[PDB]
Amino acid sequence: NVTGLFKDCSKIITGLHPTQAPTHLSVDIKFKTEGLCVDIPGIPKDMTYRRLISMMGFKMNYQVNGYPNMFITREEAIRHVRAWIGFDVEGCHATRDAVGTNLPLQLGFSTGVNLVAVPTGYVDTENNTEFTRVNAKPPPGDQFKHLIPLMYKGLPWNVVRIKIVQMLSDTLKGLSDRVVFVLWAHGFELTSMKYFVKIGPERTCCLCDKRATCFSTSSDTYACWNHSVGFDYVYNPFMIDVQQWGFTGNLQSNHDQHCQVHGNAHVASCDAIMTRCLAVHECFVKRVDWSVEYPIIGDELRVNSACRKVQHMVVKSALLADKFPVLHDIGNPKAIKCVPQAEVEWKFYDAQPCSDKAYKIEELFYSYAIHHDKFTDGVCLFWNCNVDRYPANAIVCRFDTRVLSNLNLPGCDGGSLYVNKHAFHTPAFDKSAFTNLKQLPFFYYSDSPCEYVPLKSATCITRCNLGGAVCRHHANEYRQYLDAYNMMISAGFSLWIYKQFDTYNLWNTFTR
Amino acid sequence: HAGNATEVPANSTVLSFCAFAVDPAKAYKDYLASGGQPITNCVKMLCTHTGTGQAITVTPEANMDQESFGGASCCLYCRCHIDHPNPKGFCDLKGKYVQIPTTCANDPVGFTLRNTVCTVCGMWKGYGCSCD
Ligand SMILES: [Zn+2]
Ligand SMILES: [Zn+2]
Ligand SMILES: [Zn+2]
Repeated sequence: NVTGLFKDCSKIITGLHPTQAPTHLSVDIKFKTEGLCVDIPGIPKDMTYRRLISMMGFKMNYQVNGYPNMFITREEAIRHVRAWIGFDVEGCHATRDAVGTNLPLQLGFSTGVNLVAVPTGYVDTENNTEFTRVNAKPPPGDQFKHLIPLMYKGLPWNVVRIKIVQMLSDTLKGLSDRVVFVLWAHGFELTSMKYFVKIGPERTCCLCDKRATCFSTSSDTYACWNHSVGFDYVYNPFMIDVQQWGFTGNLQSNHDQHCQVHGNAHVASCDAIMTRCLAVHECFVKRVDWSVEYPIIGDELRVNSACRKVQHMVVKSALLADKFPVLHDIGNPKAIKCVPQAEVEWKFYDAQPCSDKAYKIEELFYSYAIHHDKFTDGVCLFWNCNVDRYPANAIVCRFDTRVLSNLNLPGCDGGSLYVNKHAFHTPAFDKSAFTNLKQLPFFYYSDSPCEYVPLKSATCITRCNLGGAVCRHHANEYRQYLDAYNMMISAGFSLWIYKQFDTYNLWNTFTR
Repeated sequence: HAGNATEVPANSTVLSFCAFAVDPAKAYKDYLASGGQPITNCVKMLCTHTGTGQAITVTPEANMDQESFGGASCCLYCRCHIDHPNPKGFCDLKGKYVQIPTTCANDPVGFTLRNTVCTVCGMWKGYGCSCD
């Protein structure tokens, strides 16, 4: 039929002289005959005019050979969290000189940021199209009266777009090489992007080699997130419309079903935050996908080897110390033993029992409410398997969500998405889950064979420590373990263990 | 909602792409090479077809060989409601009529991007120039 894109919102009651008209449909009926237009010199062209043009109605379906597609699949959105940034814009209505289109007023991001803009819009004139201030008003309702003060204050689009580039740059420069705007109803937000997004074939950053994420109109050049300073436009963005996945009611509804922290003020950024929150829940709270792998953005390899070295020492030692008959490995989707050479019966449990070797894992979602009396025999292992209250007979490792890093991103409730290798949604650290446990003190244990300045320590439990044996081999191994242990402590991980754990059970293997 | 509309869902995609592009000219050309259909809904003139061959004229001046169009509608930058590359920035085709070879009048907008006007005779180089 006819589109809404570029709707002339002007209160003018005539047409646009065949010469000043941009389209056939915009020409005044006074020059239209038998399907064509005709130059009637007695009806002269307009010397001057100003017609507000609606920029609502963009459709970005293009499939052009060298150009990236702005909208992405749910798969890519997940593949590239980090890059996710929530985006919601509150507008205002065109009103005196024109009417029938919305202008950006408050731009909200899933950072805490709210940028207020001068209501500007696109005006077609007799010579060119001008980008200028447009008369506007906040939407009619009562819940929109908070936008009345914002019709004053605010600032120039000159600025607002630089601020956006800067804001995104700071947020994303150590996380991704792109940006993915996370949208609820993409219409108006895509319109707002016209005001600060340019697109084209992929490019790379001046100086750097990374992907260009920004563009300077000032001097036709491109930038990554680390060099984009003074750059005014976002260059190739990506975006995802969350509601299009398949949702019931409004944003407020679906979000609050899965979250009690992000309170909704009527302000733009809250809707942005909530939008992201919801998307995270539908991809990361809906349990872990181990086939999706994420790249190293920094110092992950050192944390992971520390985590395993410690995991091994602690579980190895507790099994020798208290001679448990059974080890209940809760939270292991694979069939991998952290102490593969132990005599104990090793049972595996998980909510996502990997299909490839499904037979070795009992499907289970642990709840204290349910299983508090079920795993009585032996010891339970919860190494980054975050539950409700933990059972007294347990060895536990839990990530403190409050620790900031490039790996720890915001998530549901009060928790977070720890994205090391693979993405792990971790529920907020709750002190009372460890009621039944003891915080695990530092120790080192080795029953291995033995071999500028040496050190003595009481925490080194080794056959060569009964008074002077800095045993060069196990001096090193101790000092390395010590570093690994401290790595993971300061990396945010917390260790707890059954109260009966006693290092004399370990010393006793040597006092004999 | 008010307003008196402007465009046809045909141009809706083509235009969104060039509006957002860094280089609209390049974008449009690439778009067409990628199989997209050229911008339509232009201002085509009912004309005697007896006028001077000149490209940019005050009133319609088509030949039997040409068609006459309402200049602004043949200008990519006017159709996208974006900035013009004229450093001063006033469109050279708005408020005038544009003469386009019937053989090339399939794509008015592209035709004006792709071609150039002779400063001496006022006719398109290659499409009606008597110099050289
Ligand atoms: Zn939330
Ligand atoms: Zn133009
Ligand atoms: Zn000539």
